[PDB]
Amino acid sequence: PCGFPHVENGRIAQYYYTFKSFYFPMSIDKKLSFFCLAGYTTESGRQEEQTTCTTEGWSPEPRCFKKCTKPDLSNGYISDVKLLYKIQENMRYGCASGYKTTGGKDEEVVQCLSDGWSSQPTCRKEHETCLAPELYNGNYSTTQKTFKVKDKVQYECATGYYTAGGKKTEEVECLTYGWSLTPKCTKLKCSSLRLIENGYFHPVKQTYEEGDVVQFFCHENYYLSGSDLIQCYNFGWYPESPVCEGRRNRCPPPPLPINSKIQTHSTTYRHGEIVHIECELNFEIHGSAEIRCEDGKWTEPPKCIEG
Amino acid sequence: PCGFPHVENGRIAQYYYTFKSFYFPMSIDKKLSFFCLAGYTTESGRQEEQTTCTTEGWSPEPRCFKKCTKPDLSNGYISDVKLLYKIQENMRYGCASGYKTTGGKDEEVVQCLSDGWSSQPTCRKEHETCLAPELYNGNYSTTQKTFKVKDKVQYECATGYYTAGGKKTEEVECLTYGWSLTPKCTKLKCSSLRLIENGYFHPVKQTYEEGDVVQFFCHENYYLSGSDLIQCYNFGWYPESPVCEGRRNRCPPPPLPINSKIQTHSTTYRHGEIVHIECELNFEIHGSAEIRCEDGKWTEPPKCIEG
Amino acid sequence: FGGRRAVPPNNSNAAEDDLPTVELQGVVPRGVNLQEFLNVTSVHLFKERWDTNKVDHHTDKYENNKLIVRRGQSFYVQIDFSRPYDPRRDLFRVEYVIGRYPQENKGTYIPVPIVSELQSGKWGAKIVMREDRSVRLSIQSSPKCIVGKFRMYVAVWTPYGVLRTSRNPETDTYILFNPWCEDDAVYLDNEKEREEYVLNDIGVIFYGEVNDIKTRSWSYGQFEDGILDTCLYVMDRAQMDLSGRGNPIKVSRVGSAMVNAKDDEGVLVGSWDNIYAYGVPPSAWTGSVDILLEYRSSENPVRYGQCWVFAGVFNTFLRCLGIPARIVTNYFSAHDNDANLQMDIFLEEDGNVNSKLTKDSVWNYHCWNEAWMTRPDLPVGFGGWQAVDSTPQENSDGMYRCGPASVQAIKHGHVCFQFDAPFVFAEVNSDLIYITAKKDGTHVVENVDATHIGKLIVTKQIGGDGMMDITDTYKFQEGQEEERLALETALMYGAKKPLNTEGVMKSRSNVDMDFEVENAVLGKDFKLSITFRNNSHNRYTITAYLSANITFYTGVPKAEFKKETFDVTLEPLSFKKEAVLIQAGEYMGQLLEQASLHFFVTARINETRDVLAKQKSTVLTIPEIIIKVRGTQVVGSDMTVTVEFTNPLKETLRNVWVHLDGPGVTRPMKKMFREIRPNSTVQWEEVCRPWVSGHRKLIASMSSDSLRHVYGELDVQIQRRP
Amino acid sequence: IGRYPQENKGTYIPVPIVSELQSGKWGAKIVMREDRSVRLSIQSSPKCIVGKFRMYVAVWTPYGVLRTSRNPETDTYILFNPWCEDDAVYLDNEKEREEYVLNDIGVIFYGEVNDIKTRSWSYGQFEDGILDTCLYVMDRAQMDLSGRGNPIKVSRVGSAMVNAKDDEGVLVGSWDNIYAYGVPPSAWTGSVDILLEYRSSENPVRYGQCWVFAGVFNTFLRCLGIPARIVTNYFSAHDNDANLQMDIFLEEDGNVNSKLTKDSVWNYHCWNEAWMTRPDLPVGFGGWQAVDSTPQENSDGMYRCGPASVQAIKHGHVCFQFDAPFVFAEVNSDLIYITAKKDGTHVVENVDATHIGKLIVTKQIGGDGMMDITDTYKFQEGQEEERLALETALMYGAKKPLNTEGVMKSRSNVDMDFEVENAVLGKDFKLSITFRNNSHNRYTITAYLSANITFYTGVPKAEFKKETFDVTLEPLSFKKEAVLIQAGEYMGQLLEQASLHFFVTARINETRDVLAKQKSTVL
Repeated sequence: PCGFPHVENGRIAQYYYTFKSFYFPMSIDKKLSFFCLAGYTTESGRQEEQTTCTTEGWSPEPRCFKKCTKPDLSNGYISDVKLLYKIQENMRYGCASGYKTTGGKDEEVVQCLSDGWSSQPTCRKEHETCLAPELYNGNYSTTQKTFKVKDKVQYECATGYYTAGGKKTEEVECLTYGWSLTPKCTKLKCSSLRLIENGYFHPVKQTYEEGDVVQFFCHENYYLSGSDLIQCYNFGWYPESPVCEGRRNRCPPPPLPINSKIQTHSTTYRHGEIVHIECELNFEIHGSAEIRCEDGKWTEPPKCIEG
Repeated sequence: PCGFPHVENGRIAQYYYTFKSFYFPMSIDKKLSFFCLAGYTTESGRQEEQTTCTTEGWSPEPRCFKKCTKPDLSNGYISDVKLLYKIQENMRYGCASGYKTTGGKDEEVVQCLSDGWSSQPTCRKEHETCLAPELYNGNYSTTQKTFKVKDKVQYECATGYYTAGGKKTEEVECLTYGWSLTPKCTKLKCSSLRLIENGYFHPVKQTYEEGDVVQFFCHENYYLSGSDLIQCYNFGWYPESPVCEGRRNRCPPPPLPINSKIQTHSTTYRHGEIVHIECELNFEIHGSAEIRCEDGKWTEPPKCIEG
Repeated sequence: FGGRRAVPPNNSNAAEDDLPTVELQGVVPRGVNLQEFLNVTSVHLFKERWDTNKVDHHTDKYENNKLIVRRGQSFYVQIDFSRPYDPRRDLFRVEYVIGRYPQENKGTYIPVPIVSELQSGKWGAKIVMREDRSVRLSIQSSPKCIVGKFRMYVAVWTPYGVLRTSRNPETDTYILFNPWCEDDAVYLDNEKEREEYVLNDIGVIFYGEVNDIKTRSWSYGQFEDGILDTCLYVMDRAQMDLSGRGNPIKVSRVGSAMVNAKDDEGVLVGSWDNIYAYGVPPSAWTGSVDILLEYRSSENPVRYGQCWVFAGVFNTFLRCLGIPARIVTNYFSAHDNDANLQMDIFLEEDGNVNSKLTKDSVWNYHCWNEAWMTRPDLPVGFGGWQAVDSTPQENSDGMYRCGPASVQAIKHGHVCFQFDAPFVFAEVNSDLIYITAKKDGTHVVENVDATHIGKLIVTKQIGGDGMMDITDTYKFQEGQEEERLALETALMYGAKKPLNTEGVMKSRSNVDMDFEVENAVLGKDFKLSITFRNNSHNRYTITAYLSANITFYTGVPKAEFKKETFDVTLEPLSFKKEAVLIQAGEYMGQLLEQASLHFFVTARINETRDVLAKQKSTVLTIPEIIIKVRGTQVVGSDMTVTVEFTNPLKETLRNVWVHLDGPGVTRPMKKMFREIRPNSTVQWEEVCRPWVSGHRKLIASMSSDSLRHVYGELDVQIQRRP
Repeated sequence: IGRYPQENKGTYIPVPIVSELQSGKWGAKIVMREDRSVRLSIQSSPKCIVGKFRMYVAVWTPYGVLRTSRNPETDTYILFNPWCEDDAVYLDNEKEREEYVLNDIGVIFYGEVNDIKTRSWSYGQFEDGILDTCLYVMDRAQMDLSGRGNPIKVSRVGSAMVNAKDDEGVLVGSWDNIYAYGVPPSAWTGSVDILLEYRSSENPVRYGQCWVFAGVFNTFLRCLGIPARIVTNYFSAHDNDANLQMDIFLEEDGNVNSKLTKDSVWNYHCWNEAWMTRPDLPVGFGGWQAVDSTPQENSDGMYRCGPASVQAIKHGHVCFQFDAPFVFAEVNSDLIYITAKKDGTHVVENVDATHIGKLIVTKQIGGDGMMDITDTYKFQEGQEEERLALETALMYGAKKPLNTEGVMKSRSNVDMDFEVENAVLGKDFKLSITFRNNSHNRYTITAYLSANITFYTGVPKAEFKKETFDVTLEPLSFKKEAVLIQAGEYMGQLLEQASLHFFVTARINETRDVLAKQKSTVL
């Protein structure tokens, strides 16, 4: 049956906080109303909504999303008197004279999403000539750095590197807001993250590059696998990819006895994983030199004692 | 300054949850009123108290302890009529004729201590010849299991276990109510985890057994510096407790490149810390030997080719 | 001049204004051919009781010939013009208007736009058909609409301003609350509960005491001719702002305050004086119908009411406007508690009851209403049943009605929420305290009983006349931890315990005491038996006392009719039983209405100083009135009703009134008999012409200069007319 | 105390003799003995009933109790105690006790927010017979003596007595400007003669208005010993019915529609604040409670509002008792400007959140200057915390009937404002209208001035001047219109408090946008 929900930024009916042990765990097809605090809203853009108990727990899921704030917009204007916006509503902004938006137009529309606005509201100054940017791991087709309205620049990347469109060699057009696509060389871009189940992540975006740290989480009655923080190097994601599970039995970092060392710190220590402990100079080991993780518990470690 | 107080089994004045970003963190010597839910109390036995922001954080901490319940005793009676007992409040129970209390008396007064009763209330039977109780992870020094009044028996615990008085060997005397102390083999308990600001940990106890594990969590826009999990052992808690701070100020562990070792392994790494990678004997480096934790990222690690 | 307000308050539905039949716009020319614009020739509301408008709104029961609809749901009308309507050239709208100072932003002038589709939650009209000169509309009202009798107009726009229909009283439309509509604040998702708590017009009221639950019927009669207009008149006499009458909370908060009359304001003068000079005795009423029509026709407070009469009249008011509602009876009610969870009984040093100081009382039963609504003024999860006690009690705002208090708030002890929740919580959750008032003037708490108050709470079952126990909807199982959590939560938010029960404990002796009183018919001797039982190896001597009192049902005593003393010795592990005979001649000269008796048994154990104390009530059984019927039970046919009553006393009853009632079968009728000799019987016969089919009930009552609170009923099946 | 005293109801109080006085309990300590005589240090409970108690001394014997006869020289008044840490009205600062309890001369703020006016008011809570009159007000309320120990209930019941509906109240409210068969509300110098006239005539006094009710209720609270002050709110949205929107209606051409515009904003309004803890609420809501003795439609009916916690109102936490949604709406309503079209549709043209409750003031501690307390009632405007409070109020039953969701800023980039110079009654004065064009477009504008004589409640009596302007703004420019208002236009027509109200409204011909502004002034 369904447990007591952990409503972040929100509440269920106030008596359930006191009478928890009477009401929970709760039988299937019970309906439970919840609401978000001011400044927050449910997945549907409501202030108040119902979840229902199911064999898989609560559904729909009790989450409250922060309203997106009006931007401190550089070189621009907005249509609205509003300070705060609903999740998955949208807002219109535009340019001062001689300026162009983040999307290169005179005006742009942005959607409020889980991590903020769908694109950052900003107006760039508007001009005629483009400059070719610094091209790490590539070379340009010409010595010329300056390009006029609707001129084009062609460029080629280093051995095993790829252009901003993922070709080996590429060409792009100068426009009065800047380049149509920016000239850049990289390794093959970090993969569009595999959507997990029973959990979620922050820094949510469609594609990633060297750095670009992402943090993962599980929802109630589930426990994460892999690290919470992941980041791609130019060769790929590290650690490889996280997963959610409601039965995780993984240990904390290996316990270290005073006057001791261990052979390597792993990124993980699951049920059945082992660590070997070595005592430091003038000390000898008491108990087993190997220790094991089981049921998310380390076996209690050895001691180091003087020779 | 003091961050948002996570009150346990209780609340602060309820606008502070909505206006969190206005009010917090608070200045030192500022005072804040908090309260317990029904069935819980502050350590003084009050339903409500003022905490104060200090250089030590919120002092006293906003923790509400559970009320002790009326005991399930037999061969006797409870003088007090009430079902639930305040922390630091006391209660009286007494025996039928031919029975004696857990303290060996005709009547006993017990206090609901800072968590739980000062003794388990029970009315036992006059032990003409006491019976030695069960002793898991220990041995009595004799094959005898029954002994006369004013006879004595001595016992010793297994490796990594301690007697009911905290020694490793202990002796008890038979009396007309049972043993002068009850034989048991036990383990040392880790100290109480204090309430953090801006977050929480889910498995809550007054003290923790060896092999108990605690998971920490933070409220949104705060992050847990340090480990996700911590474990108790007879030597104490292994890591320091993690903290819900701002930003990230923490990187996931790097890979070790093939044919290489590092100058310092660690449980966790933080912003500005260096991992320095050294190639093994008969191998030669390419890329930087230094990598640094920066905004949660790392610089790409080196390679170690054959010499 | 008048500087308080820019226009006077729009607070009477009976009041009207004259909307112009023409409003000119701009400099209108001489001799404009206005006949090129539409003119309304007739309006049809399809208002017949067999037709879809009243049938789909569940408003076909009301004995009223005008249109009645429930808010938030659509209904049909047809408009007939001077020529065909031509959307290319014709703008027009329906207007609904209420009170003397109607304003659009106040919701009291309502222009209904012609639209392509009816939007959810908006006023609008869809053209569903056109044929020749006639347009048929489906009109939707807002689910937050004001409740009351709207005037209706049809208005045509022109380049020269507005042309409008003249005042036509045939078109006035009652808009009511809508339990069937998912968007209404009063929405109730269950069919059988809507049938019971809205469409049933015959109630059952539970009385007596918890070991002998008596029952009577009550005609709510919310569909009877002129009752709906009387419910609008009650709100006009409250001077309630019409813009506030869209809210079921405020209609319940205000309507309950109108029921009990303080001064010459309100529906019923309260009296408990047992004499009832210059008025009708509260135990004589068969239903709300004649009270409300007497109020509407006299314009003055009706004499007299008591808690179940206030609850009956308020239940008619709520069900008539369409708020789902029921009466509930609480047994052993701690009324006039002032949020104190303690009722005190005082004892002399020897353990006898000190009658001089014992002035708190526990009502054998008490009645209040529950109204069903959502609570948008409170946090999530406090909707559903709201307790409203229309009986005056000393309160946060002096002496007044309590509620709407959320029943869901009361059960969990969340008495921080409005309205009056600490006072309602204390009706059901108080404790008895027994106090020795020592001769030195000190007070010692000897014993406590947390179990006595609110021992049962009941209401009529859905679709039948049995009791339904609802005690668990008001409080958790007694002695369990959840009762303690509810109590502690109430103490956080202004419930009170004046005396700290810390210096009180289990008896030293381990002696139990209990007693039984057998039920009796009025004018018979009966047995009361007391038992004392020893759970110890000690020997005890006990002096015990019986005090027997005649009381009003409010527990207020009038006389101690019997007093006795017993000395008991209990051997180790033994028990003893004392049998007491109570004789008819000890009580028969002295009984109050409802014939209620109250017994205290108390004792002090000599060897341990412990006090034993228990109290119980009985209500004497009085024979029912017998009702019989003759001739055909068919709607519109004449039916003969015989009401018979036999005097149960050994005295001549005088100025005896018999009343007869039964909604849809007969109007309220009453008959006067000058005297009724001791063993004698009377008959009364009427010819009545029933006007409602299906199952119906006849209800009767009797009252006099001595005996009253006597009832009878008959279920009559009435066949449909040919 | 009273005719039917009972010990468990706290109205009979036997004081036990004790070796030490406990905290929070009735008792008496024998501190000295001297021949025939005993000296007692007596202590009363911090939860004691407030009122005038009879005193007796009673001696116990084996045969009965021997008691002193009735001695009216020993009758003892027991009052609320702002100096005692255990009292529900405890105030933790001595200058604040000295002002809010022991000061008997108040200052009342009136006029308009650009030209604030002050007058003194004698509270006189110490004067001969005023304490007995405060007890008489509760006796005429028929308030149970066991309820007079509670400062919330004494505030809740005492405030309901201040304005009389039929008989049974202290003052008859009137705003008719005629005041036949009574005293004009603007004549009174203080509470003292009102209260003694009520006490002696035993019937409602003629006549009162918001500051008179607040003056009398401030005397009542300070006399019983509850700490209290008057506060004035400028531009108060009174009679709001918990709606956060006041409607102004405009004709299609942009003129004000005076036929439909019936919402009125009071130039100022007065209510009381009373200081107490709130054990009926969860933690965090003690201190100043707003009580308004001026009746409006609230959840009970046409009644006084409060005590509403001011700390609840600041956070929009209006689910708590009493009447908090109606008090919140007075300080937080918007103006909405609506075109009432000739086709009978309504269109929202413009919105102004800045006008209502622009400033809230009270007398300063130790002087006659004003103290701004606006930030105690609401957060800084245009910041996130104002929106958090508004959303919290909309969760707990405040209302916005019209969805302004479709409203946007004027794409014309024109802006307009006007000024009225301060003047002496019977002098001519100048009104200046300014326009600015922040765009490379040329525009043409038709603008209207409507000047009205009004009561201070904003209710108008006549339009004393009206004028129209046709204006060009050439691209990225600015233009100014000026008006001279003369004494012969208004002087034959003024109401009490000499208040004028100006609407300036304009429609931009090319963009169809409406610009609307309004300002009061007081001669």
